[PDB]
Amino acid sequence: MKGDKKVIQHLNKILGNELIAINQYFLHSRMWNDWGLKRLGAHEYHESIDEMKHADKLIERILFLEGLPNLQDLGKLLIGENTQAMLQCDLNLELKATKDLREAIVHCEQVHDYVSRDLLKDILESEEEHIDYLETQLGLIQKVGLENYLQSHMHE
Amino acid sequence: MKGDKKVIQHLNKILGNELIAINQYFLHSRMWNDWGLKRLGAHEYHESIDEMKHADKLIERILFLEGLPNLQDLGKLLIGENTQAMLQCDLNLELKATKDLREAIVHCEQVHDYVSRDLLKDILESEEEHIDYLETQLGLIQKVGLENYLQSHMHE
Amino acid sequence: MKGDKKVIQHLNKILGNELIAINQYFLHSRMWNDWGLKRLGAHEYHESIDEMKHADKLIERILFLEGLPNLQDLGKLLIGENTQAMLQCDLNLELKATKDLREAIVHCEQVHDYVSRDLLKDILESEEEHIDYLETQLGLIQKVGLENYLQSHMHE
Amino acid sequence: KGDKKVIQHLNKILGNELIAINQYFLHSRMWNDWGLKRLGAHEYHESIDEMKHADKLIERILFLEGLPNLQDLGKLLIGENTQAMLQCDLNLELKATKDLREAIVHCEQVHDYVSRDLLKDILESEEEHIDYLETQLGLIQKVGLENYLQSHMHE
Amino acid sequence: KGDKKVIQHLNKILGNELIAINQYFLHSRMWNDWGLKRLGAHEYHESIDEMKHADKLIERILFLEGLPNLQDLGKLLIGENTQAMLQCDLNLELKATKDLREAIVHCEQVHDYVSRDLLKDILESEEEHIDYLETQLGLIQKVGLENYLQSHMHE
Amino acid sequence: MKGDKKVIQHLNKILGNELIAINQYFLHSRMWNDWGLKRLGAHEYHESIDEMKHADKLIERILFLEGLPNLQDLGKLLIGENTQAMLQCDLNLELKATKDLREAIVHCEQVHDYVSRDLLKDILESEEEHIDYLETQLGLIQKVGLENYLQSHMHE
Amino acid sequence: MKGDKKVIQHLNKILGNELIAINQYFLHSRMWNDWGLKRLGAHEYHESIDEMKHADKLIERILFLEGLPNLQDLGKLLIGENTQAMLQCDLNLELKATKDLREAIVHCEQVHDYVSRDLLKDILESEEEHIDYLETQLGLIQKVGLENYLQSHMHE
Ligand code: HEM
Ligand code: HEM
Ligand code: HEM
Ligand SMILES: [K+]
Ligand SMILES: [K+]
Repeated sequence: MKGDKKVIQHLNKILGNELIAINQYFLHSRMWNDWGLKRLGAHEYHESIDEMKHADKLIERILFLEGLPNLQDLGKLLIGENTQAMLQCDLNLELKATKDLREAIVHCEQVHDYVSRDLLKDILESEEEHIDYLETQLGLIQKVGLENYLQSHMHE
Repeated sequence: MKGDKKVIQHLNKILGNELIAINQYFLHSRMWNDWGLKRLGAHEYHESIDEMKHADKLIERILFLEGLPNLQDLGKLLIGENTQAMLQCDLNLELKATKDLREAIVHCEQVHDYVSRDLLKDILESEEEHIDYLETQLGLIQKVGLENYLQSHMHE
Repeated sequence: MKGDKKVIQHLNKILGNELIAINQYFLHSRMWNDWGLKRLGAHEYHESIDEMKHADKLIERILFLEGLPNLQDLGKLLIGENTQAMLQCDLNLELKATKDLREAIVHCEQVHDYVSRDLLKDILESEEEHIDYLETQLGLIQKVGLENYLQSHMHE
Repeated sequence: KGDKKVIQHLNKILGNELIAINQYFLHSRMWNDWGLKRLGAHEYHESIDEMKHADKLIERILFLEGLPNLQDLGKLLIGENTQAMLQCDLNLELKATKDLREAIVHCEQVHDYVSRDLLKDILESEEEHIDYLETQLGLIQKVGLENYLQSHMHE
Repeated sequence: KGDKKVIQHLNKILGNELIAINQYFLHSRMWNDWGLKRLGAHEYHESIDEMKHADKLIERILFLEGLPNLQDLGKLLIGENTQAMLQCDLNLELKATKDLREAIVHCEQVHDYVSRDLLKDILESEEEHIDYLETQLGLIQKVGLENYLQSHMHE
Repeated sequence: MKGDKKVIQHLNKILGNELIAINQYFLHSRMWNDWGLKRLGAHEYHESIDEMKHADKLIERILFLEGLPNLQDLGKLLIGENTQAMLQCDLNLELKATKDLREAIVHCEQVHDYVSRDLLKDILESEEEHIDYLETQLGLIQKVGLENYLQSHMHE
Repeated sequence: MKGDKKVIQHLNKILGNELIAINQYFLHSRMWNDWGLKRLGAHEYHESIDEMKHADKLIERILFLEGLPNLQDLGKLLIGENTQAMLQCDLNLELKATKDLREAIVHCEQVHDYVSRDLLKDILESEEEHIDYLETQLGLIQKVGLENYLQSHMHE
């Protein structure tokens, strides 16, 4: 069902962010595991799985609108050096993702592509919930201190 | 356990191939669904999952060898435009991969990283079964015809 | 709840389109069943049932907004003479349905009937998925050939 | 001891079955290599069924103070494509039923009735396989090869 | 397409397995004929084991675009009696392991690591059988033939 | 089966590193239990059992190759005075056991004792996993603080 | 509880006899397995496990009493060359063990260490059961012949 060219472009833009998130979160998940912070590893792994399912729905929407999914042009992964930096990279990644999501919703509404708008809103509702985790985690590090925070995520 | 720099370099290259395969296999899977060849979409999606598991093991082995897993440098996806071509692309990708894996295995045996070798051997055994599948499909196209082949793949 | 007069007009129009698809899809299903293409007959029956369910929701919203649902006036059924013509008649009916669904959604927005917007967005999601199904059958008729496509739809 | 030429027959059949085992097993795996899994599955079972037949003959040969020969392996008729493989099977299957018919006759002359009834039940299995094989070749004509192969991709 | 001499080893290993399938199946049925059912049953499962090794080798050959050789049946080592039987199986198993070892080195050379792994797992399985055979022979020396045969009358 | 002489000399050397490990890990386990660190005790106990299980497999092999298992010689147990030292002591013992394990594999390969090489790769695999556990624990003391790290291993 | 310097000396002595039995009985078990005497190999395996459990209770007692367990100094494993000698090597080893257990029990009583006496007495009961096994087995070899006796221990 021929889609607007600019809708497919926003869609591929969102898709590209999800592909960054997939590789960033999956590497953070495995770094934390290597370090023995198994609870953070498991939680970051599910974030990456979530971004994958988001990617999948975007790929499907694009193909339906007779666009071409772009899985070739991987942007800049924000790999952090240690736990607090890893969280603060996920968060800045997520703040870029939510901005692009809103701009895409704005266009989808202009061109009346209301079903793609709903797909992006659902993805955005989930990214905001990730921001919440992130914000909450960074504030717990300040309240309980890094040594306690890290101890709490040793075990699952 | 500080491992050979060149072993890490090799593992990071195999990982690089798994990352290509993941995105290529996953796109072909969703293209095949878009076209209603739901049985190819199902097989290809499971070829994609399987390469994601391979990446997971390599990212873990690297991290144990105190290497830095490279998930940033994505190679050329080979995306076909029709079923015979999409299968052929995957078989091309798989052939550069089993080669890179034999090269990687040789070096592991020299520096005596026998555990890294065993993992690469296990991956290579996977990729050789994918090659079996792919060769077999393209042969089925000759033997039964492109139309029957596609027909045999509409329904799961 | 006294609801906007133009909102009710739009909803009745959408209901009118559902009432065509119900009858067009049902006759196509039975036509296909009489020709021995039971798999297409079962699919088209379920498309019909789905339009009935959409009709129910519109009928109920219209009554809540104190309008009068119009089940009296029945548009032109687009009946095909053969399988490929019937698929194309469904597709044409659906493209016009999503035209009107978008126009109706634009209005609900402007007059703040956000809940009526949401029902229509859900219907639109269903209808856009039917368009995907129809375009895919038509594409499969090309890839695998009419005779194979019909053979594939003999048994359930 | 038991009659001598009987043990010579049982050992001719046993040699047939040993040809069949290897031929059907190799065919079966060729079909799987090619992705024709339903033919593979069915040929594998013809292999298994011939192994069972060989088993029962070996047991009877020994009971007759005979010596089972498993060293003298005939010529296998290995086909290069599906229609050839079926015809090779059918050729082998027809020599094997002729040989079986000769053995059975010698059994009835020397009054070895239990060796006969064993050979009959084998010959019943081999006539079943001949029906299967004739049917398959007939279907290739009725539906065309490309279709006949499509119907044996999946199990 | 697989390396020329790899496929020749694989057919070599395959040929030894085909000798083992038959040798073990016949010993098995002689031990049963004699009433040594525990040895019969053990020797049957060694036969079945080699059939699985045969199968995995035919599938690998075909994958490599080679031609599996099931025609050329080598020399079967039969025994007149329990002690020769076990020693024949042991001699075959000793030719078998030498060849496997040779084949593995070629695979390692050309870099066919997957065919190596497969032969390694056959070897592992053949060393196991060698352990069983030496252990059995050991036990005839430790407990005496008449007893070791008593211990393998029943299952 | 008659086996090479310097192969058996190696297995008995690996075996000797296992016999040392059995005793060292069991004592570290029982010490941690007595200090109330029941989680370290439990884990070190299963490390001991694993070494017991490797030893049984090495003995099984030597007797098959008609060597003579050497359970009589027993090198120096490295018994730590504190948790960190006990971890380090295990870690030193493991790195030597892998140094020697590799040397055993090299020779096994060169004389075509391919089954014995497989056993040592497996042992080697299991030892590298213990290194990861050890490296990780020592790292975790840096990250969460020694007080938190011992606290975290009070309870099971 | 600060224990008596000589009680600890006695516990480490018994612990030494148990560390010998472990290794002697284990290797004896595997020897009997290699020769196909599975019943002997199994029963001997359990004797070995039994001693491992005795040794565990000792180390725990030593540590509770604030001594140092001695797992470093291993004595003379008595390895027979055949079934009949293996059984006698075992019998000779238990007889040295039950001497040392009685002297140790005398001393625990002299210093009012009733709990250590009970542990040791429990070990002593067990070793006396092993003696009755061994006495009965050697006597069985007499009444049936080494040939029948070994026949009777081929199968578990
Ligand atoms: C470095 C890249 C990736 C890695 C390491 C990775 C890893 C994984 C793993 C380990 C699993 C679960 C394994 C299992 O099912 O047993 C998984 C599931 C999945 N992956 Fe990936 N993945 C990657 C990239 C992607 C991409 C690019 C996509 C699609 C855009 C994707 C889509 C999915 C989906 C849809 C699932 C199933 C999720 C579910 O429903 O549970 N993955 N991935
Ligand atoms: C003299 C030749 C042979 C004899 C007497 C023989 C006998 C048997 C028997 C009685 C069975 C049990 C089947 C059942 O009752 O379900 C069997 C199974 C089997 N045979 Fe054979 N066989 C022979 C040769 C072969 C060969 C040459 C191959 C392969 C190259 C082979 C492959 C197999 C396989 C894969 C099985 C199934 C094993 C399992 O997974 O259970 N056999 N054989
Ligand atoms: C050459 C020395 C040893 C060998 C070959 C050996 C072997 C074994 C094996 C195979 C098991 C079975 C584990 C399982 O399957 O879960 C076991 C259990 C055990 N071992 Fe050892 N072991 C040795 C030394 C020791 C020592 C020195 C100790 C004590 C300091 C010990 C304490 C134990 C304990 C407590 C168990 C658990 C037994 C049970 O409760 O069932 N082992 N051993
Ligand atoms: K704390
Ligand atoms: K007896």
